[PDB]
Amino acid sequence: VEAHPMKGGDDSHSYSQNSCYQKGVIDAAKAVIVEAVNEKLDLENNPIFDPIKPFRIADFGCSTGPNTFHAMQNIVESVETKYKSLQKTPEFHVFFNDHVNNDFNVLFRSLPPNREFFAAGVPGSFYTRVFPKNSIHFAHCSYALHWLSKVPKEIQDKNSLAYNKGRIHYTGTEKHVVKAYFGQFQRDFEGFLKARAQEIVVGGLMVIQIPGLPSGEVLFSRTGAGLLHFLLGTSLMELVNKGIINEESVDSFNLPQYHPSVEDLEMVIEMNDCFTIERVGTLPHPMKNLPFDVQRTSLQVRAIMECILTEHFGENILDPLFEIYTKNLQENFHVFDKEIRKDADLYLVLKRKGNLEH
Amino acid sequence: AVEAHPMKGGDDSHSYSQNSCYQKGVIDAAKAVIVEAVNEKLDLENNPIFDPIKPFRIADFGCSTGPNTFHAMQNIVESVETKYKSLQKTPEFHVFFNDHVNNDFNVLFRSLPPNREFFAAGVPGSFYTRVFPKNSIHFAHCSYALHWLSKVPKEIQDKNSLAYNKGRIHYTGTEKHVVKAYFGQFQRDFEGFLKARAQEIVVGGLMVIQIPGLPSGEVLFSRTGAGLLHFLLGTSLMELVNKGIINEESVDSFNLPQYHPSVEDLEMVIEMNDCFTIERVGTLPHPMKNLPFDVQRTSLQVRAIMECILTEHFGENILDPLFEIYTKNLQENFHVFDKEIRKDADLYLVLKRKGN
Ligand SMILES: C[C@@H]1[C@H]2[C@H](O[C@@H]3O[C@H](CO)[C@@H](O)[C@H](O)[C@H]3O)OC=C(C(=O)O)[C@H]2C[C@@H]1O
Ligand SMILES: Nc1ncnc2c1ncn2[C@@H]1O[C@H](CSCC[C@H](N)C(=O)O)[C@@H](O)[C@H]1O
Ligand SMILES: Nc1ncnc2c1ncn2[C@@H]1O[C@H](CSCC[C@H](N)C(=O)O)[C@@H](O)[C@H]1O
Repeated sequence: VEAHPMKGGDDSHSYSQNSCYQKGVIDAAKAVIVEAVNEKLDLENNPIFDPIKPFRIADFGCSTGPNTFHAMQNIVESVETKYKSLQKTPEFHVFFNDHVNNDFNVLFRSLPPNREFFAAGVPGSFYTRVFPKNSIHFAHCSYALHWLSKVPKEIQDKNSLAYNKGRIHYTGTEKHVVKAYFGQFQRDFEGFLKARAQEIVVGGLMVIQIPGLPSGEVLFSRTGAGLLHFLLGTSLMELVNKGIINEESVDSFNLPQYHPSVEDLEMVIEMNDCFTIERVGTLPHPMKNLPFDVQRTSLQVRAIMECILTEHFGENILDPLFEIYTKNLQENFHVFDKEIRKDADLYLVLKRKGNLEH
Repeated sequence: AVEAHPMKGGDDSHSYSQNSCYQKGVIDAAKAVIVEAVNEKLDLENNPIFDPIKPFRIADFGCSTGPNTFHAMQNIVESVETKYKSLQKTPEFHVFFNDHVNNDFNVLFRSLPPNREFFAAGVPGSFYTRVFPKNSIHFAHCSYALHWLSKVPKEIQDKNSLAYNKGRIHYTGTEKHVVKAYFGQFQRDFEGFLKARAQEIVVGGLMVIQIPGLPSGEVLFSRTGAGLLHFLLGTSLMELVNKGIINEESVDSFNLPQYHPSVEDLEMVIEMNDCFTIERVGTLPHPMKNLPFDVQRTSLQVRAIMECILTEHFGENILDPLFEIYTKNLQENFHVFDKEIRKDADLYLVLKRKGN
């Protein structure tokens, strides 16, 4: 399965309380949800959405909260509002999906007590089927689909054209490595869409928010995620040159992520042919005109990468890794604060096609 | 509201998952009941309510952490699947695992069988409340959970009442005021459970219940294994009082929120609720009936069940001294458990949700 969930407690080092960026994405996304419900959720006279049956909502890659709760409440409230305009009130059933090793204990223990929906947790890779056919009316996936199901094996192979020596991700400049990652993304995202097309009802909506490439931009390294990753690699190599880890440990380490362009996403979706694209765009993120926060960014990265870094390098690498990291962020403060593209959060609104619609 | 006392989490040698073999035997014995219930009472053929275009939805109420809940759910899926095949249908299955919010769903999820043929979801919440949309469950299951009350009866906590449960932590059956208080709480809780389930289960849907109870013809709960295990847990606590390790008031004020009903107790609540018919009822033949009493495993079984509620009231420093004494007392009562106790205390029900 090759699963890497986020740091799962409720304390200072947990995802719950180092996921403020991904929350701003949700906050700006509320408008996206509301507009998609009002313009594209066809409730009226439509037995697919018969309010005598429950309205079922699923979050794919929900993590441990609070972001997933804000997102789900946004959807429940927008949908409940439209039904109200039709003098109906269905029950809501909300499903929280993540990897089997996600901390569902923490999630369940922090469910809003005030909630007006029934809740369930659904353990399993969203690159597989996790629901019966035709059961989901509204699907949501925010900041999860850039995670691949695995590192492309050819970049781990010393003898491959695509061997990713001396780096932990891609920048856009090495043709063979980028091709390997993009190839893996095509397969994973197609598997996601295939599973969702079976699970989502005809006319059902799916909203996706994903770290991507800003339009026109060809170099992932000129995004914020891209430079952060590049510096993580250079920070690891400094631990190498000090002798604290060997060079093989870094050569063999790679991030299982791809950050697609809008054109990349559109290609896979159109080929899959089960969803219509109702809208694509970018999310203006709320913290955009604040100054770059060197310290807090270094913490957000650690809370994301801790497990995968530990599992490969061991616990004892973290504290000295990220003190080097923070240092490299500071030397690059200008770039992060005034040069890098702020607009790399992409969103898509999809609608599941009818069975007689090609 | 909710006073939740889940079983010991994790998957190590002290966990519920490694110390719940007796509860597994109950499910193993009930497999025959499920098969017969499906074959004779689940009206699949040409019934729009069980339209295999939709999934067949199964819920386990009080599932804990595995593996017992997986065995029960596999048994239900296999029997229902078999019957559908005889009608040349092949529905998908959606299996819901319900327990308290503080249950260890992490352990449960991480130990789900890889080769299952059902979609799975965990549902956190007290089963004395609604936890599913109305009219959505086709088959409900509940094994060794419904003897857990929503709370201790207030009467037995009241120093002014003859029901005040001084120097004891449960009932043996000789104290009529205490027994009446627990039975009262049980009618209220079990009624609330049936009410919520009637809203959730489809017309003709089944509910299968296994519960520790009062054996046929028996009046004294202390004549069951559970009853004697509780009696001796009380006396072990009073030994800690005597040794100055806990004060007497802490035992006086502590009580187990449990009631172990007779069949007649169960029938009375079900008849008054009036939403289910009793299709089958009886006592299970437990597969461990003829094995020798195991002192160490039984002590560990009880700790796995009780550690949370004991810790909340007495503090964790009490646990090891308490179960050192408990183990000694189980050993002193070896022959009673081995040969004298009634072992026919596993009751079952097959209920079917009524029309109108
Ligand atoms: C000590 C009892 C335990 C019970 O013990 C069993 O109770 C049955 C019924 O009396 C006996 O036959 C058997 O010997 C004994 O192991 O096993 C399962 C319980 C639970 O799941 O909460 C608890 C309930 C009660 O706390
Ligand atoms: N294949 C997969 N199946 C299920 N969850 C996955 C997954 N790949 C990544 N994830 C999950 O996606 C989450 C990304 S963190 C994002 C969490 C949340 N949606 C938010 O907006 O803040 C993690 O919890 C991770 O475990
Ligand atoms: N009100 C309630 N709501 C949900 N679960 C409850 C409950 N009261 C007790 N339980 C759960 O019921 C379980 C009883 S132990 C039985 C576990 C499992 N059915 C088996 O056969 O082994 C515990 O996990 C306990 O937490």
